Amino acid sequence: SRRYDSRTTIFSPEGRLYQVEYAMEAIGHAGTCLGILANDGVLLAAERRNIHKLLDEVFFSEKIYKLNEDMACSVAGITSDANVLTNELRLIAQRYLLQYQEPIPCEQLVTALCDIKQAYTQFGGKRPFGVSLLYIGWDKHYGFQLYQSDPSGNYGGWKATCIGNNSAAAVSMLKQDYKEGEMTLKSALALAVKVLNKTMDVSKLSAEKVEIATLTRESGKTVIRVLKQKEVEQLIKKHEEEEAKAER
Amino acid sequence: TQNPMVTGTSVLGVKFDGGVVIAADMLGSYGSLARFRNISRIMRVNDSTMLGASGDYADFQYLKQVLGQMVIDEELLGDGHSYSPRAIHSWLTRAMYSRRSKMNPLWNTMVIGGYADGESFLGYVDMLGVAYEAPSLATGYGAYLAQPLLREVLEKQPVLSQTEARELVERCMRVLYYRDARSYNRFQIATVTEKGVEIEGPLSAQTNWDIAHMIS
Amino acid sequence: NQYDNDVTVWSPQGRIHQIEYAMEAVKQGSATVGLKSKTHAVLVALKRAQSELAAHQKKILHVDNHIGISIAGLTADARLLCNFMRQECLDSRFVFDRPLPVSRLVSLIGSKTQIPTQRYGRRPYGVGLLIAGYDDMGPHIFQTCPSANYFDCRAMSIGARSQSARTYLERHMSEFMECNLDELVKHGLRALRETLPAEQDLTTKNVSIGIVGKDLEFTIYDDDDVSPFLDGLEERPQ
Amino acid sequence: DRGVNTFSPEGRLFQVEYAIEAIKLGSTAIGIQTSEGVCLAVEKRITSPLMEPSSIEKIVEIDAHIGCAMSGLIADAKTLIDKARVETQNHWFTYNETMTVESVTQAVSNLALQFGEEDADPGAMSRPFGVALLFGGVDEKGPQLFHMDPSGTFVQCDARAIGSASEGAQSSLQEVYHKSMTLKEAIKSSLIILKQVMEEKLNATNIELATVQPGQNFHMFTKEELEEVIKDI
Amino acid sequence: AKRGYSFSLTTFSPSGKLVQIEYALAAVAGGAPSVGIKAANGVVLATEKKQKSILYDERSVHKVEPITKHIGLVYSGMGPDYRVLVHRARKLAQQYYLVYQEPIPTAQLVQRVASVMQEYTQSGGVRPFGVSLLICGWNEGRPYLFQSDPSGAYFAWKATAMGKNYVNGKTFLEKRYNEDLELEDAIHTAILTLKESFEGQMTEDNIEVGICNEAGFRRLTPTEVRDYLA
Amino acid sequence: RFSPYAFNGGTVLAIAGEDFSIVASDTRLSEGFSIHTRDSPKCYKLTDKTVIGCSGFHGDCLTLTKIIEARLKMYKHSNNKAMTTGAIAAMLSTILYSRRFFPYYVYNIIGGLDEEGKGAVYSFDPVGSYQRDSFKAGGSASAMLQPLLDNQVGFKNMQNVEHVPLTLDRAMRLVKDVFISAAERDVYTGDALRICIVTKEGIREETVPLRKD
Amino acid sequence: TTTLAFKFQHGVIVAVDSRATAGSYISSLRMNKVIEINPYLLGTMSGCAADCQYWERLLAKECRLYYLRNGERISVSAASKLLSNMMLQYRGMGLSMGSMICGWDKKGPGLYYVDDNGTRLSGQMFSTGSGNTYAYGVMDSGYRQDLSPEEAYDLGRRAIAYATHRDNYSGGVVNMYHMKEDGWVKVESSDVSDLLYKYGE
Amino acid sequence: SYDRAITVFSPDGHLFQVEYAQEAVKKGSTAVGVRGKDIVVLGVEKKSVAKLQDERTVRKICALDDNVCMAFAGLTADARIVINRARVECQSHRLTVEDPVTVEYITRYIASLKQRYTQSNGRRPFGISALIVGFDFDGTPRLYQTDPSGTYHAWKANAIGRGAKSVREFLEKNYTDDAIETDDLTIKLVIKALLEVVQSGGKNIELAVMRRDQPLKILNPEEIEKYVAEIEKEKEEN
Amino acid sequence: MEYLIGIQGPDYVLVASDRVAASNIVQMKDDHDKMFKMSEKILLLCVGEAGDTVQFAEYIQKNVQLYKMRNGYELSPTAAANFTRRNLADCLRSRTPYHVNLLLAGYDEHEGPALYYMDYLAALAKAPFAAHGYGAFLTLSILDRYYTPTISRERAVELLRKCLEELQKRFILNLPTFSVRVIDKDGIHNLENIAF
Ligand SMILES: [Cl-]
Ligand SMILES: [Cl-]
Ligand SMILES: [Cl-]
Ligand SMILES: [Cl-]
Ligand SMILES: [Cl-]
Ligand SMILES: [Cl-]
Ligand SMILES: [Cl-]
Ligand SMILES: [K+]
Ligand SMILES: [K+]
Ligand SMILES: [K+]
Ligand SMILES: [K+]
Repeated sequence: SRRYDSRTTIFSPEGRLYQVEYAMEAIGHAGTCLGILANDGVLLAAERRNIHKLLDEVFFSEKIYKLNEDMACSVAGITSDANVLTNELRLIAQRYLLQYQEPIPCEQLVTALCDIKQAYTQFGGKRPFGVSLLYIGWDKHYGFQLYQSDPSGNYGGWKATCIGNNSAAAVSMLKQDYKEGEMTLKSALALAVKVLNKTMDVSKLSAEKVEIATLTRESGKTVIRVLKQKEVEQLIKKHEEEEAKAER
Repeated sequence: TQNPMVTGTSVLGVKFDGGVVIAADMLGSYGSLARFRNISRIMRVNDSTMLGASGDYADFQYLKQVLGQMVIDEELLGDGHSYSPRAIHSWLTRAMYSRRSKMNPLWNTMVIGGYADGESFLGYVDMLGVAYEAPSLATGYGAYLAQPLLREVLEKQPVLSQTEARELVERCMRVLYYRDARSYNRFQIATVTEKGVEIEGPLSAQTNWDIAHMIS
Repeated sequence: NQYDNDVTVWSPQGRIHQIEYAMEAVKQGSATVGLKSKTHAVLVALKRAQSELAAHQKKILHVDNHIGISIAGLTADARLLCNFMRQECLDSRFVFDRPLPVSRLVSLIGSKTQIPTQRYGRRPYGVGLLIAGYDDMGPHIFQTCPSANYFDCRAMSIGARSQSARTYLERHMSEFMECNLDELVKHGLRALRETLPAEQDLTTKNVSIGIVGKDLEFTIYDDDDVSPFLDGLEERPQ
Repeated sequence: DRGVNTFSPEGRLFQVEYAIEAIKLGSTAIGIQTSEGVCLAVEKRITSPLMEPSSIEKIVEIDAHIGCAMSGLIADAKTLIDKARVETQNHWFTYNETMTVESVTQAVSNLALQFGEEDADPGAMSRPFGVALLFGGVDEKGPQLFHMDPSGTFVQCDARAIGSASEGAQSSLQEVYHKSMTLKEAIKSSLIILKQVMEEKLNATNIELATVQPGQNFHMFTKEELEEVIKDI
Repeated sequence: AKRGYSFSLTTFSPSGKLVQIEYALAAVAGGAPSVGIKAANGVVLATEKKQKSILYDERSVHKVEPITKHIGLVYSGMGPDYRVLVHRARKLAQQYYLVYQEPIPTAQLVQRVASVMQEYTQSGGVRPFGVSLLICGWNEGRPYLFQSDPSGAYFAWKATAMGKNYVNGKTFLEKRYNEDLELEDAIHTAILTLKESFEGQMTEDNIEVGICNEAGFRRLTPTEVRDYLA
Repeated sequence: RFSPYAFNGGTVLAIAGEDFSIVASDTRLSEGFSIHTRDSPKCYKLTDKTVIGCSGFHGDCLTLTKIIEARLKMYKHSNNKAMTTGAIAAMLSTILYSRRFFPYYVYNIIGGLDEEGKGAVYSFDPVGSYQRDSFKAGGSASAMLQPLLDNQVGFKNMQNVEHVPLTLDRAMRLVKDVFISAAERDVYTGDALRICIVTKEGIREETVPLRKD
Repeated sequence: TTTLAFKFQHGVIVAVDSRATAGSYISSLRMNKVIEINPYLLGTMSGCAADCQYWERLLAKECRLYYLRNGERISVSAASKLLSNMMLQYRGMGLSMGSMICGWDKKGPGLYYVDDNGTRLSGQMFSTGSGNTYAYGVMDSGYRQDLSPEEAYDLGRRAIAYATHRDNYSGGVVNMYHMKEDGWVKVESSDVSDLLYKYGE
Repeated sequence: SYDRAITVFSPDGHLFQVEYAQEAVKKGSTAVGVRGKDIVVLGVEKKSVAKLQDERTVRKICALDDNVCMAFAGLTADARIVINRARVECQSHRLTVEDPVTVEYITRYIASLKQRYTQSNGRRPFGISALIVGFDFDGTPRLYQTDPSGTYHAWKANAIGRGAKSVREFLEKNYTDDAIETDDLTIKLVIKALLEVVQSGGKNIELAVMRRDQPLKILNPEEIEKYVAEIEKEKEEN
Repeated sequence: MEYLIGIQGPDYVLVASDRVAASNIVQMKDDHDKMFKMSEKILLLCVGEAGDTVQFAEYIQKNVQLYKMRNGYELSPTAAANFTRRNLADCLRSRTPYHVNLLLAGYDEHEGPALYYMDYLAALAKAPFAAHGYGAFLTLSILDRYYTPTISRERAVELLRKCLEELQKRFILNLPTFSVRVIDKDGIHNLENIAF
């Protein structure tokens, strides 16, 4: 029996967990996914990995999930493990609502799922979830928020971050451009297209290849929308027109 | 059992010189109705101990198979050890109290006769776990009718021969048939001795109804 | 070897090595001798000290009024089997009011010791016992092993250098049946003496004796209570 | 790779034999059974002068009449010590009396080889305890000292030493022991042998000393009292 | 007496790839070819049912299976594993109907069935399924076609092929398939994609085909298959 | 329905002296208006130093005595010594209370010697409340035995009596007298009186006949 | 039963009766209703005798375990709270105990009342039992924090003795305790009837 | 359930799984705690925040109760569990007993939790060490620290994480009454010991202080930089 | 039988509870507090079964405190009241239900002053004023009579005075002392206890 045991929840001589760091490699081969925080909102921008002439397009999104009335997340890694975690995120958000009769604070929902993912790294003898998640939302305590989740079960709050393919190149690109305290949603949408264009593989960038959703506070209500193809088309072409005005 | 269905009345027991004798009528009553007038309420445990039982007959038949299996299991080992009349009495006491404490009792009153090591054994077991030893035993109505007879004879003559014990028992079955409404005139006699257990066939006590003419 | 890490792995020869490795634990323990007459059953064991400052280990243990044991192997496995034997004897007296026949108690050991030898993750009991008892069939000397197998014997010795004691008893096995109790213990002591090296002999500190029979209940003599048995000794010859 | 309940070709459990080796890394502890009491001594092994002196507790109280010295993995020990303290008070509740030093040691020895993987509880032990213990106390059989190791084997001792320098302290006790020793000489001997087998010099804050004698209860020695016994070097 | 393994048989390799899932993907890629086409007013599903011998009773077992009144299934890979997923999907369809009193949306069935497939990539003592499912359905007056795979991931298709020559089958469909087909035209291009990877001559016994529309899902009778084979 | 209890009668008495302890009881076992047996003593040997007397529901009495017997062995295998009179009394309290919500219909009185050799008597209720005292009666005729002992042994309600220490001879006669008086009035008391005397030498039993009606 | 406890300038005093009853018959008249947990912990018993003994002794066991683990002893507040939780575990099961917890700790003299229901209170004065009403009567009239030990002992005796006079289920002897900064001292064990005759003159 | 022994003894007598968890803490961020006369102060470092990240979320100083706070080093994911388990125990001790939790009890619980994870089936030990800071009800300041093995000690001043060997040695040289005299110099002692190992700059220091009776105070990046101004004023000068 | 009362104003919540700890026919305490501090601005007043009240009240108290430690901020008066409601409602159809009647008073930084009424059946209702106990039958009419949603703190204590005087005159039970506390922007303030 122990002959076939892979020993998933065990320590390495250096003091690290192998299955966790091997799961990190799975994220690197998945789609590029970025999140940017602004003054009047917060958004997610992700690379669509499911692209074909023969795909039907039935759902509103591919990688962007609505979890709460005031919260949404994006995913990078194994999609089936992502579906399990996002469904659990929707459950925990509803359990809090049932108990307190008010929406779950952003940080608390991230904390809850991270405790589940951490449990998979310590006991059970099972493989961890090979998924990294980006959470965006609004609560009455800290306002607009952005969070990053690791397969290790570790989290952090960011003003701008990225996970997936060419993630280290995307974050250093954001580190230079991001203007702390001055960022508006219109500036953050323009930055998202700029980072994706340089980061992505197919070069030219298309409305079928990217996926963007915005979270804003309007009339005392949190409005979450996945941007239409006609909107994305204008966002790509506005960067395309500024690419033509860069030479003299 | 919460409510007993088919019941058996008094079971007798008295020990003579060189053994013990037990009697019980072959009646299974459904309330007041005499349902089965030819059913055995006595069993042979092994060659040293025997058992007669009052109360619920279904519970008696259940205890009959459990004790029956225990003797079978012991005979398979063949290690020169067998259950003594005291050991059966001790087991039965523990069995009845255990069922009683679970509020699901075996509705039975037992008389256990036995002969081992030149000594005669007679033990009483209740459905609540009440157990003791006596020279003479009578359950149900026998405790009010037959037991006073047995005690008065045993006071004048403590030691009895097998013949003396038999005719005393037959005298008691006569009184039981006269005075118990839940009795019948068809009974068995079981006997333990140096030779073993011997259960005799359908017996009837001699009845006299001459007092039916003494009312004028 | 790779057929020797689990009890659930059979060797190509048709053996289980983990049972045989557990049998090695019995041989490493100090020697103990058991023998019987027509009336008595006597256990004689050799107490052992790791250092001269530390006291000697317990070898003889109580089970019931009519049954006693001597241990050889692991201490915790000995105490675990001892507590099972005590519990079975208690259950027998609680239910039947009569002492549990020795033959049946050893059979319960055989049934219990077998279970862990066939289940993965479990291990055999690293202790061998010599059981001395008295019942309706008279005195009994029984032997248990890490392998669930058990033996009914006239006399037996297990532990370190127990072969020397085994040969002594084999010569005098016809002597035991008509032996007086005092003569019976001396036979057990003389067998245990053969196990020791030539430099050292039986002392009042390293000898433990247990006796059960028709006369009395199981009794353990250790220090001052042992010297009457040792006194009146035929000298160590070669 | 093997299981935790695997026998060696020699006839021993690997995990137990390895737990004995874990003791050989722990600090040295010495107990001496005198006819008029039992004394326990241990080195604290200070790693830094920043660490609090009375913080390390390698000699603890189990009952009013029983003391226990520990060596090896301290974390494993305090789990066994708490169980020993529970046992004494469970026995006090049920029988209205103090337990014998032998029965307490036997109670701890029952947890010995209660470890395994399969056919076990969710909270069952995975491995043995890397601890050797010295139970020293006074009951109705006079002053007593007991030694216990991971194998479960427990035995009475007139004088015993366990730790890193076990053999060195054992031979020093071997030639300096009389079964008629006084309690004054008992503490003296344990202090004399302790400085010989240590890497550090004997200070009043460096070691723990305890006494259990027929008259008074188990006593933890205060710094001032240690200076009166170290005055006689 | 037995007690199962509690450790995962699918783990992350140093490359970051769950090897057992890709190995399970090799099982479907080597299985008999299957094709599904969404065609405006309905859905068609077709598979190779070549038993490779005349001894077999071609009528006994089926590869195109109904889940409910409006949903059907086809597979590429192992038959025994597929059966388990059919029985599980049939129960999930009834569990939904008992609670909501409404025919289960195809997207909701695939999500529930793909979640079962996910379990066998993480649970102890089990291997993943060696089957890729093709789920068709009709709800809200709209045709649906979905693919579920060993990974537990699901995709929505206009037209796709799986099994033997799945790469050549897809490229064929890229050129051949056009949106706004009629259902009867979809059966033709389904059999045509199946002919590209066949090897042998096609009879009504050699292939199995089911259709889904507003009237529900049903498997085409051997007589109906013969008429399209001309 | 079904009642798990039966009243079997019986009265138990214990008195403590300087170096002795007395446990006494009737030999009558009864049920309703009938007598089960005339030969049923309620006194029972536990150790050479301690004797128990059980009365009430005989089914409970038989099971409880067997539990104590087993627990006495369990103690001596674990502690290497016999269980003391005070320890048995402390143990019985916990065993009786473990059945707080389904109690033993039982009246226990323990009689023996303490560790100093002095006489000790422990009186219990069906649930497990106990204490040490000089003398106590328990059972169907306990209300008949008590007041005479309060007057004679306790010297209560008397003015100028010199308070003579209790002897074995006087206590033996006191034990006999109260039971003879109880057999005259209590219907459940009679047949024979068994007296168990606990001394440093051991247990000695004595039987005096009573009313058999 | 009758039980009282009150505190003043010089500490806490505890007084109880000694009578045990089954229906209308007297089982015992020597009954000890005070449990000496520790040199500075004290508990009184009212309600069901078996329920009081077992649980308060179990509290005593836990007080002992507390002293061994931390080596500092236990606060009165903590001790009373522990007992409360045990009764809370066994709710609706018909356990009957009324008790008071006396001690001296860092906060100072401590008095608590604990209930079978799980009621827990702290106060200057408490009385529990069938005759507590009578005890309260004499206690309230003639009580001041400004009392001398002799006067406090008078009040304790007085309260219990009068309670026993009026009450059927209270009688025997008065057992009085004094709680001092150092620890508790057992003042006396005086016969109630003799006291009552003395008071009659 | 998963029943495999994760942490086992090695031939030399080592618990590798515990030792690897101690390698995880040595890779962790630098954390130092020091007991003063009137106050106790923690200080954590190796922050290295990308300045694109909200640092309010990644704070390594956590309050367990009103009078107890802690700092950790190692696997930050593991810490969150232990912290929340200690926080639940804080309120449980408040429910079972009226009294608030003593600093030693919380440390003992965290230590017992870490110990249980080294001897239980199916689970690996925690990869964290903790520095526990608090006050007793009598007012005496207390500082403790735990490690993956389950051992705990009281400290005057201690450091855990990377550069712990360097910071610890600094505290041995700099721990006298001259540095503890005032409340300000004790906080300065933290910053000086901290800025001694870290990639220099006050921007990377988050430290917390708590007085004898006052609630926990997490200091402003303004207040700490004012003390960094007082250390460089007396660096080129002194 | 005990008494609770709450009066909510435009920017404050006034609450009062009796100080009697009664057993059968005796008053064991004159100064028993029936108020529980949940947060810096939340008070829970509990009434009902003897042992059930304190155990339940403290359990919620410790969980609201647990939330504060785990998050760095306190629960809102609404979230707190809904939490207590959830715990009581889940024990309703169990073997052991809690017979507790409670009153939650709080101040939110956004919503403002809040007062919540709750049954032993666990039915939650927000009220401008509420009272628990048999005394409510005598006082709710006085509250109905003189209450305006714009009542000042000076008038609120005077309105409470009118209610407590009614309990002295008409109510058969002896309730001489009352705990009075006000919750607002600054938190909980202990006010002079009303004695008769
Ligand atoms: Cl929501
Ligand atoms: Cl039973
Ligand atoms: Cl051995
Ligand atoms: Cl060792
Ligand atoms: Cl497993
Ligand atoms: Cl028991
Ligand atoms: Cl008294
Ligand atoms: K081989
Ligand atoms: K070993
Ligand atoms: K104590
Ligand atoms: K508190």
